[PDB]
Amino acid sequence: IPVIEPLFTKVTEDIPGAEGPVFDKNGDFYIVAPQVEVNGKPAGEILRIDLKTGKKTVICKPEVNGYGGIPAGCQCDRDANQLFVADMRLGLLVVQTDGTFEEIAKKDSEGRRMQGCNDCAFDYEGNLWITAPAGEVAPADYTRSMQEKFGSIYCFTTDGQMIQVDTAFQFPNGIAVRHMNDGRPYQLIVAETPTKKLWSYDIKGPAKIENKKVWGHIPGTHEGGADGMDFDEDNNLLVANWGSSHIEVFGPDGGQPKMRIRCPFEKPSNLHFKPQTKTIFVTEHENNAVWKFEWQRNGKKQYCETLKFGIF
Ligand SMILES: [Ca+2]
Ligand SMILES: [Ca+2]
Repeated sequence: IPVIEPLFTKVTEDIPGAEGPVFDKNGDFYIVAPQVEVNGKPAGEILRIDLKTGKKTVICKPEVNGYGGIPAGCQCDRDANQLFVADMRLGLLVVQTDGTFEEIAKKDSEGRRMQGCNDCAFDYEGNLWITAPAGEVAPADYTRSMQEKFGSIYCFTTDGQMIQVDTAFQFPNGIAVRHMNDGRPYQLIVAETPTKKLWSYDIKGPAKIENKKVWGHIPGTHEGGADGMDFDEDNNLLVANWGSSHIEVFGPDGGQPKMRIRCPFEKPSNLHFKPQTKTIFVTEHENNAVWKFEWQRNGKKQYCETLKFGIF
């Protein structure tokens, strides 16, 4: 398996458990610091990073009734410049640029208590696919599916329903949506960290997934595995293999990685392309920092880059 060693450039530092890299509609960059604590309790933060200086600004420190959040993954909305943030303690949050936020759900479409989420992915239809490796959201005692199979997958639809689409995952983590060339969502990829597997489903419609399959295999016997992921314009899936020092590159058909990217650190967490460029911003937990490197091509357009009223 060929390995490339592109130059990694420092972006920002000292961000506890750096995760959820994301760009909004104005090209602003954001990162989440899920591991920030205040007296042993969760006090996670959502930060805006100045790309010119690397200076950090905490725009939101979500807390619902005294229970601080553990924000872990982000996606930018299209019809409004707002962030949908997966929180391991609070579920799904919608965060504005001014720093205000709203907690989307305490319960799913079935009246079942919501589970703490880790990452999410918008499909071109506007539906949000979310991974939920944690147990029930606050006030319930914090638990996570690293050992037991209680991790779930949700789909927050356009009509506002929080639908649980699957369960029994051992820490579902990264998530991405594969689209047909005409923009139709047709395949969902879900990372299951400890088991070193990438799972796939055929998306038949909003919140409708079928034919669960072990799509790809993550290298290594190290503690960790597939964390964050994202597609490039040619539909190759780059996955952060936490603990391996590499970001794995999968072809459209999955299986074994067709290339690996060596990072000058052991714990790559999440990654995100900068709109209209080959630049991939990567968060890592060895030093708890953010980096950037040039990939072989542009990233797949995120939902926020598409046009609602576009003709073509
Ligand atoms: Ca993650
Ligand atoms: Ca991403």
